[PDB]
Amino acid sequence: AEVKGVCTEAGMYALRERRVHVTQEDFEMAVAKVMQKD
Amino acid sequence: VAKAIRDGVIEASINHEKGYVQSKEMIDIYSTREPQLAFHQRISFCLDI
Amino acid sequence: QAAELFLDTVSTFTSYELMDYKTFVTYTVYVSMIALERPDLREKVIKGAEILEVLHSLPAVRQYLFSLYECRYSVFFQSLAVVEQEMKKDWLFAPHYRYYVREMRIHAYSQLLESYRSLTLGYMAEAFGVGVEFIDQELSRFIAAGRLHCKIDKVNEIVETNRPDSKNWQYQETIKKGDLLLNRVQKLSRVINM
Amino acid sequence: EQKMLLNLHKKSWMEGLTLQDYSEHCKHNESVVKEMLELAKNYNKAVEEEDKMTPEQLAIKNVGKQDPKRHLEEHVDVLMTSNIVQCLAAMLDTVVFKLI
Amino acid sequence: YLMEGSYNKVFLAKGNIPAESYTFFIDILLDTIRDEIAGCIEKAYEKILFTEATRILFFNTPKKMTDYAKKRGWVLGPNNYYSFASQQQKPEDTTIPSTELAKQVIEYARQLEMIV
Amino acid sequence: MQSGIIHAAEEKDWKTAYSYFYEAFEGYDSIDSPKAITSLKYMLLCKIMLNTPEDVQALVSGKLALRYAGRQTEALKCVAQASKNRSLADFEKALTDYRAELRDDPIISTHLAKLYDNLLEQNLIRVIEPFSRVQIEHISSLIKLSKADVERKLSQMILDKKFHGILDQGEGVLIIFDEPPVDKTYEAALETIQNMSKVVDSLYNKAKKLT
Amino acid sequence: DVLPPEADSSIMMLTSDQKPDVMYADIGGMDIQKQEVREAVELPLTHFELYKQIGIDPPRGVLMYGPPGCGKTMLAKAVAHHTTAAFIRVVGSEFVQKYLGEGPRMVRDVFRLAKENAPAIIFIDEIDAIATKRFDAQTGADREVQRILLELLNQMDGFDQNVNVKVIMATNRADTLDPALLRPGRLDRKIEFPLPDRRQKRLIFSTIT
Amino acid sequence: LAVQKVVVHPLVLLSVVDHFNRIGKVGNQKRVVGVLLGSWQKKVLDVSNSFAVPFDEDDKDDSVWFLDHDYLENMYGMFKKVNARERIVGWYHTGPKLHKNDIAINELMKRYCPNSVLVIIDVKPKDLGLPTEAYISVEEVHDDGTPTSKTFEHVTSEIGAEEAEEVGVEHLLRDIKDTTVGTLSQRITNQVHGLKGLNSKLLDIRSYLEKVATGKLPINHQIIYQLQDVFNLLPDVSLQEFVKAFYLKTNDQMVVVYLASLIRSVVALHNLINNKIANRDAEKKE
Amino acid sequence: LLKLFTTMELMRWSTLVEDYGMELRKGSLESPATDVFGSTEEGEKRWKDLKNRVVEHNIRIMAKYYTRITMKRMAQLLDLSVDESEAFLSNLVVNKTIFAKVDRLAGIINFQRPKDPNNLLNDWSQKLNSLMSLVNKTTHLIAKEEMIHN
Amino acid sequence: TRPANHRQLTFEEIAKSAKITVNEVELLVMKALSVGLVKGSIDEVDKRVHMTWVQPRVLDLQQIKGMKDRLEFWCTDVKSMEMLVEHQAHDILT
Ligand SMILES: Nc1ncnc2c1ncn2[C@@H]1O[C@H](COP(=O)(O)OP(=O)(O)OP(=O)(O)O)[C@@H](O)[C@H]1O
Ligand SMILES: [Mg+2]
Repeated sequence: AEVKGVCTEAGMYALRERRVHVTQEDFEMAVAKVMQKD
Repeated sequence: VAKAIRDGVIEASINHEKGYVQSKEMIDIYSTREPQLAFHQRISFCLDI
Repeated sequence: QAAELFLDTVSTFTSYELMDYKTFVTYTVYVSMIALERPDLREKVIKGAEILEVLHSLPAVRQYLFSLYECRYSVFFQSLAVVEQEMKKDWLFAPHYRYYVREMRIHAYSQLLESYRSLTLGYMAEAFGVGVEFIDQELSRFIAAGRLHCKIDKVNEIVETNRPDSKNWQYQETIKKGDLLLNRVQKLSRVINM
Repeated sequence: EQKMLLNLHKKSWMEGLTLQDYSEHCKHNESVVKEMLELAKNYNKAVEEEDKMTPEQLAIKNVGKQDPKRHLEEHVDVLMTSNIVQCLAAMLDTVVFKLI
Repeated sequence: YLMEGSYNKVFLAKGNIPAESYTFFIDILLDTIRDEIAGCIEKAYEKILFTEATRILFFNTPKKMTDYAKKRGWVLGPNNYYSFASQQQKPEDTTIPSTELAKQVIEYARQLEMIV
Repeated sequence: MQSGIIHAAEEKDWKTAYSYFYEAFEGYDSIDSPKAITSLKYMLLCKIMLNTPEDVQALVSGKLALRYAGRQTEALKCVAQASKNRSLADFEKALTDYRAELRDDPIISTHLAKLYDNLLEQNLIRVIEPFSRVQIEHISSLIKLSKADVERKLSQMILDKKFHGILDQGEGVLIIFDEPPVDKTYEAALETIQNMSKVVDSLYNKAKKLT
Repeated sequence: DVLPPEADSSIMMLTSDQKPDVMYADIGGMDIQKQEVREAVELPLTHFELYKQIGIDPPRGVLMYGPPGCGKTMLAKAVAHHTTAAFIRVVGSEFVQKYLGEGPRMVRDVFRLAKENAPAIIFIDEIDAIATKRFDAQTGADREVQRILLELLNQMDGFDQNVNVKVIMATNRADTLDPALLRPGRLDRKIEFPLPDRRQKRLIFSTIT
Repeated sequence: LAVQKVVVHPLVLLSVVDHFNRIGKVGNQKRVVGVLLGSWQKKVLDVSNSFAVPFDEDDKDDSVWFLDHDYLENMYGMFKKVNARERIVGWYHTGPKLHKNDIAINELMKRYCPNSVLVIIDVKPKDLGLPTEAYISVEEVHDDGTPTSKTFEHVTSEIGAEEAEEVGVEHLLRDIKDTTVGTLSQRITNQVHGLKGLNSKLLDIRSYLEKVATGKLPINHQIIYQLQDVFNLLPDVSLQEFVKAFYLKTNDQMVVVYLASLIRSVVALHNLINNKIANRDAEKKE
Repeated sequence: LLKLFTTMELMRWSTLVEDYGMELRKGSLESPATDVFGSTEEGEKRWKDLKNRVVEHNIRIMAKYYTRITMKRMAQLLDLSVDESEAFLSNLVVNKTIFAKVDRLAGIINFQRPKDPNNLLNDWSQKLNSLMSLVNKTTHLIAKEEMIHN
Repeated sequence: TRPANHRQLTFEEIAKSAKITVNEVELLVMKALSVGLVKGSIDEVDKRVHMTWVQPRVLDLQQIKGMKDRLEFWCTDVKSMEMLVEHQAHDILT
């Protein structure tokens, strides 16, 4: 579930930049938010 | 070429002294009755079906 | 449609079972030059970060793409000849290799004539690295087909461009495609009755 | 008394020869033809769907869901009445109100 | 040759006839060709020079033009040119065929309402 | 602040670069940092490269941005005036009056060349706007550029469909055309025919299979 | 006869004069909460295609919970003030009515009116009034509230991805909520509004002072 | 002016006809005059009821005429009690045309309604026009210097009905009215009626000009002024710009008809397919 | 002077200075001059702006009545040089104040916009509507004359 | 005086008939157009005024006869198509 939440957060990060394609940066920034912050 | 511009095959004119054929500038097809005529035979055929 | 679909997946390509990524970008560039307008080509292909990266390792395809955009018509014809042989040996582009090259030649002639009111035959021959007789025959074939908006004054060897309205071109397609549709409707009623 | 009541909703003779605004007539033609563009796309789906539909669903499944065929006919009827009248009235006016 | 407009070969057909019996019908044809050639010129040439049309009309003596000119009503110009300004009689797009168009549009309405 | 700089150095969309400079500005503003003027500079520059220079006046007029009203904001505000007026001459005067605030900043100086090309198109449109047929030499006089440079740009603009016209090399004139918008009724009619053809295809399968 | 969908609705939308005067700037120090509500309510309302292109499934509803006085209702006021979409404001206690069936009825009028006026935001403050996890089948109150909640679950289940309606529910007693309300597809985004931290405190102090 | 349009309801027409048929009985066949009742909505009058008043005039002298104005007040109060929202809006008379003495009668009616509207309601069933001609009194200020005089200015009149009024009218016209004709046929019939109405009005102007030409009627110089404007407004349909635009427009509408006819044929074939499938299926089971 | 800016006609700047210049700038002892057009820097700037208003008014009048005019004629009518008039006209065209297409080769300024087929037929339709209303109004006028003279 | 087909007056005709210099013709038409005496537009490039309307004036009996003669032609044209639409659309006429 935490792994799945990282993906859904990675898609959010692309949207924050108004991008269409999820980049590797988004997955890494999603990993930090899901695990370390929460 | 002389008959072709008489029969309406092409719209042009011949300069006998110079020796060339000058084609007439094309007229706006959509600004005359031809689109209506083409549509009429298509409309009446659809209404027939 | 191929250009639209390829450009969407140029940054999401994982279908390696069909083709290599370099070959995929090669096809993407090819279909883009024939199906995209000049403003659409510069945003998606010329300035495409993913395409430009691949074009570094594909000097021939990059030369073919940028020769037309940068109005280098002599090189573009040389590149178009190279592209033509590739597509003849390619099972996907083989049935359309004659059509694609002809349309690309139409694009180059139209692009050169688009910005000018009249261009001499010699200048157009000089631009494409070809003879005056070649440009005269190619234009006369394309103008007769209705694909070039120009007319040749052969006595003075001057090509004068026209600006026909979009209403005429739309009307011919409506007559054309409507007649194609009507033929199906007529044929279907024939099947219905008996 | 019957002929007198027949005058109800009888439009004036001006309205018969009155031409609808051409800017709005083209706009109405523009909009409705665009409406049939989506309806024709939906109409194709209805043909395949009704091929594989049980006869109990010929009407129940059409309840609450828009019928592309029905709206296509209404759009066709409206446009052909609108354009024929606009064309016919325009053609009549070119000779009736003639300066020569 | 007559259909494609090879009027040069039509007059050359006199020389290479297959047999002496064919002469009569050839002259009968050549009288028709003479009007047909000049018929093109009015719609083809906007002005053609006097002796320029001699070989076009296949006239031997210049005098044979003079009688044919008035028969065809060709207004000769001072510069030995015939002015053929007659294309002004265009298909007359100046006029809208309102009655014909109103006739057609009514028929569409008939094919929509009269059916019942 | 670095996120916007890298976003702008890569010539990506400037909306994201503006946003990063906007949040960098607020954080620098909250702590009362000397670098808040640099972020306020790059925010306006992002608006300039977004072809919305009018918003630059509104930004500096805000309460948070009034504290930084100085020469650096003046540099971009006049560059915005230049883009808003579609004046290339004003741009050079802007680059002269505030050369230090504009030509010496490493971030803005990189995008100055792109601004020059962007303003060259807009000024050309403004110069040729009142004309239907104008000498190329007259256009060069108004723009204060060479005949060859303006003719090359005009030919390239015609290819880019930025304005509708043709170039007469022999007379050296630009013929501008008032094109009509495409008839969307015919566009919708054509695709309706295409979609109606698919219905005929579907009715064909129904016709042959069921009879 | 068939009545217009916007007709027959005892609950009305927010008019322009009923829009609260509370701004986003009036709220101090809720950037995490402001961002999540924006990303889950107002951004999908205007960027539904960008969600679909990326692949994110927008949350149909948002549950705002936390200790009382932590900005739950006010953010709804700010959202209603700063929205271009319709706002339907309600509190769960109004759904419980004397006339049996009027509760579940007026639940579906809220969702029908929101669907007809899409884009729209449904805000249901004090959701605990109709979303308590305990039900007594021998009492008319719990029998009716069970119908109200079941209709509420049915209505949110009845919204596909095409219908652009977002639901906001606020409660300070989310422990008493029925778990069925928090299932995916009904309230997929639970935003917590905790007690302000020290950094949050100085932003709240600065904005009021 | 003060009146933009007068909507006369079918009850008034029936009442006015009944007034004429009961006064114009074996007694005589003159014009009958009553009092119009209705409401005001923005600038469109809503004539909805009327009552008859005793009235007589001399066939020879136009200044001799009687209207029972006390009868007017008594029945108005009688009608006001039933329907207070219906006030006096003018008078009517069944005369086929105006009379010289109407301007005097309107002055008598102007006391009960300052913006009184006279509606001439022709009992005879005229073929092409509406039976109602609504007039209002105006002060025509001549520029020749002739003193300002009271005249009637025409107000466009329409026959409209109330919801229950139209229910009864459709009941009385149930058999006579033919509603089977489609909209397109009705619109073309409107165009034929428009042509007939224009020809009649053009004939009236020509008849007036004939009388002026032979000296039967004096030269007006306000009609002639208007007539030059009519002939000046006559468009030139032989212009190149107009003809091209007409062709441009006609072809724009034709393609839409062609598209709609094309869709109609496809839908018609779909109906034929379903009919043949239904026919074949019915005989298979039987 | 205020009327001169109301009449739908050309006014000449040279005439204004020779007819209103002294009364507006220097004024008279009987009627003192206001500070709108004084000798100051503000007065001089407003004096230049007044000339623009006169020039702008003339172009507005030239757009109503002329369909095509020559730059040579427009410069003469504006009391401006050809370059100044073209630059002044080019300014108004840019800010969408007045429509004008300038053909600099032939020295022609075109004040008529392209005729949309909608507009051409709408004008034709509007003429018919006025015509039918006039025919209606004439018939009513005829009926009154039949009443009076019978 | 001129028919509506030929209401395009040159500057020379206005200059000659009004005894004014050709350069003063333009200002003359402005006064006529501004007051409202006539309606139209001026084509300065072609030295021509396109006249579309004149203030209606007093007509003699003879000109009124001519005006009626135009009505007779106009009446026939309206009646001609009234019978044309009736005959052609007889089946669908209500
Ligand atoms: N971040 C904030 N900035 C400013 N005021 C705040 C903030 N958070 C809460 N408030 C104050 O909260 C008050 C109202 O509380 P609000 O209704 O927003 O809370 P709630 O969580 O919905 O409450 P409850 O759970 O009791 O229903 C306002 O008067 C407002 O001043
Ligand atoms: Mg609260």
